[PDB]
Amino acid sequence: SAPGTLSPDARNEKQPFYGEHQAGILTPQQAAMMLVAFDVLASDKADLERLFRLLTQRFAFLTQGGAAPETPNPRLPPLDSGILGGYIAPDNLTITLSVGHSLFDERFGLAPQMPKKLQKMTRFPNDSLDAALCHGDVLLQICANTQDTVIHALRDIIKHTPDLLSVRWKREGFISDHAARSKGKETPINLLGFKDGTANPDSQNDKLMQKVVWVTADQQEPAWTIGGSYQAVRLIQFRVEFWDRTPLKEQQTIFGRDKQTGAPLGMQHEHDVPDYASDPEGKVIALDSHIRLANPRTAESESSLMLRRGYSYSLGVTNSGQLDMGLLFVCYQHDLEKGFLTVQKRLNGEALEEYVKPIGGGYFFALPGVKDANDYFGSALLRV
Amino acid sequence: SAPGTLSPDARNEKQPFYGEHQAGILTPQQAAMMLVAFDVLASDKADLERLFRLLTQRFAFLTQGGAAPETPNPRLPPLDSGILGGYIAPDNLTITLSVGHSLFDERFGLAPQMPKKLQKMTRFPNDSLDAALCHGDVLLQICANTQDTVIHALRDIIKHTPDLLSVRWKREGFISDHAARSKGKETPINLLGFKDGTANPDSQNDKLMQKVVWVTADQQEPAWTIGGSYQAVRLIQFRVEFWDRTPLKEQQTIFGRDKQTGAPLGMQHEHDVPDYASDPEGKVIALDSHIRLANPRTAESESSLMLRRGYSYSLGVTNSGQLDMGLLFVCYQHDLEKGFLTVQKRLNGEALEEYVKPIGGGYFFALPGVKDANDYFGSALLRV
Ligand SMILES: C=CC1=C(C)c2cc3[nH]c(cc4nc(cc5[nH]c(cc1n2)c(C)c5C=C)C(C)=C4CCC(=O)O)c(CCC(=O)O)c3C
Ligand SMILES: C=CC1=C(C)c2cc3[nH]c(cc4nc(cc5[nH]c(cc1n2)c(C)c5C=C)C(C)=C4CCC(=O)O)c(CCC(=O)O)c3C
Repeated sequence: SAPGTLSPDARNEKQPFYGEHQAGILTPQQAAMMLVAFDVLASDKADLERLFRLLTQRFAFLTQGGAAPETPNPRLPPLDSGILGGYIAPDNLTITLSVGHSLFDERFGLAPQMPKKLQKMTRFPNDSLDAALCHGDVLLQICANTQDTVIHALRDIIKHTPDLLSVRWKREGFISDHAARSKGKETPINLLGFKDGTANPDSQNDKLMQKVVWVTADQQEPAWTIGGSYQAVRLIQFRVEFWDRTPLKEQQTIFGRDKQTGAPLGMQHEHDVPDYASDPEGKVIALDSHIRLANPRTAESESSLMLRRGYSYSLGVTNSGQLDMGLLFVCYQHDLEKGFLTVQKRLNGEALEEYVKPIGGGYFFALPGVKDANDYFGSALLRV
Repeated sequence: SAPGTLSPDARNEKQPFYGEHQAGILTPQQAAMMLVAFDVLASDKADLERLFRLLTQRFAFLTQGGAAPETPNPRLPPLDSGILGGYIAPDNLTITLSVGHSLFDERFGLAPQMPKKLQKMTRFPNDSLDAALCHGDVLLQICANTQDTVIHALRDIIKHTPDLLSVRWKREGFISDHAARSKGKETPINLLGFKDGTANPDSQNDKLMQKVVWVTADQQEPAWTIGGSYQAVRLIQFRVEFWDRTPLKEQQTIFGRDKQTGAPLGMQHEHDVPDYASDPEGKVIALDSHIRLANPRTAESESSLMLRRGYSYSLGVTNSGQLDMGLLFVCYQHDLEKGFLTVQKRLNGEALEEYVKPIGGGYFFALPGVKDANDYFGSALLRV
């Protein structure tokens, strides 16, 4: 049921930017999203500092809204792109900034300060990673009720960083409109026609999130990272035509769930947790299945939970002529190897692989929240 | 302005599939669009008819809505993709079938029935056309309140035609959210921050549309074309970053209109018609400006009429590193030569070319309407 969904009709609804934590992690999913990675063009630590301050300014403004910055002298470029009209509605916009492995190289001398488990994403067996769609110094996750707002945000940012950022890759996604407008009641349905994110940790549970998502002082981590979160992002293609030609029974054996209800097979309700003990040969829920491999339920690596916050995407055609569509997968963890790396390892060889093809994304660390208007992104990181 | 807009929240809204004309032409603009071109895999006229009859039935079902076709034998593929859940809501869906020049080749014996002005699109001076994004035997223009309904319909059509259609190219589009909710009280804003649609002819105006948009009996066309319409589709990239860093005065000089109000420069209202004769030097509205070149409004310029129904698009990043965003331009006209072909010939060398780049699209003839449940696409074209 977590993190929930937020209604696309709330043009004046605001999400808090300032906080202990960044919005857009625990925040219920907005209808539209953009994942955009950048290469940082900062000369030195001081320039990186200038960028993060500037990002703070822009994010505070856009996420809360206000009248479009007008342009008193027409010899100058417009201060706003104008694609939203004369007023910049906040439209439930959240902007979540996160940093890549590559940012702690020799450029800004932040190597000693790198998060412990942060690393460059390397391939898993079913992957066909496209280098054009991988990594980046920073990633921005931009969510709002509407695609218009999201894009307006991207362009405000670009207009403000021409010598600080260069767009690396970018993908836009959505969640199924029904589940978006039902407001947390209903799970988003993916483009394979199955419900996505049923088994998520209660995101309203501020105490479980401290265990699952947030970095806490107890972990073998650099002090600045506290209140942040390891972010794993995977760009996943679906073989859609082929899928729709595949028996429903087979579709259900692959996921291990009923397609209409989202309940594990042989159980009644969507959120029913199975006992795999009773099904040693996986006659009901295959040992193959997506749900089953995703957790042996051994208790010791139930400690391996993660919050998932994915989005459908639909683009054009693939290089081979098939429909280019699937999943923008995003999950947040207190620990990257304990989270995503453990689970995907666990999932290698799953029957779903015949139908999905990971092609991009990477690992990033989502910074601590900006506490208020005198704080900024990486204020903790750049000090120390 | 015309043709108006429809709000994206209305899942139980219906557009009439059947009638004298196809919907998705005069219909006010829904918030989401897909243009998808197919190659035809039918080998003879018999199979073409089989396809045309089959698209009639699929389109009638999708556009009116209904419970998803249940799959009683799950050893078969699901009869529905399930990405909409149990109910296929109408969601203002319209699906408009058009046929390309190539359909009228030696395959189907249709060469003598070809629309007088139908031709393969060939480049204009500023084009950078991509083979992969051009032409097609048939084009579908699939519009609805939501992206979900549009994709669902595509996948339904694909599932049912594996021996008859192969996807050629596909782009998804959208119109600006604020204007989505105004229901026509606002013209859509394009991704350059300017209003797109202002001077469109009155789409509710019955008699005007008979002159401007529909093929009628007085024009020298094959009978089967009556009530159909010529359709030009241009896939157009915007150089968005360069634009956003261009002076407002020059942005406004290039269009010939005030960005904030949309009014022709030197006038106060959006729909004001400028009289160019009072400004022969073009000191108020530039001579190479989009409004002036397109629309001199002279003697021979009352026949160049077309109806524009364009959508914004945003994908990822071009090979060269720029945001891939632009316009899915579609227009309708009673005669392609007198409409689009004349108008673009006038636009050649306009100042806006620096900022836009046609890369795909095509010319197609949108069929006459399916009269009722006993009629089918192409009945009159396939008859004698
Ligand atoms: C390959 C394409 C993928 C699809 C179509 C997908 C979607 C799903 N993921 C699900 C559950 C899940 N998938 C999971 C691991 C992952 N799955 C991933 C990739 C995909 N994830 C990635 C990447 C994962 C992380 C490593 C986990 C951990 C669950 C939670 C279910 C459980 O048993 O706790 C479910 C079923 C509903 C639910 O939440 O139980 C769907 C439909
Ligand atoms: C090149 C990229 C294009 C952009 C940025 C564009 C956008 C616009 N097109 C406009 C009008 C128009 N554009 C028009 C022909 C075309 N326009 C085309 C492509 C574009 N059209 C193509 C291709 C055309 C076919 C020849 C016409 C005919 C009008 C209506 C004349 C007018 O008053 O602007 C207007 C002015 C307000 C309005 O909607 O009347 C904008 C902002």
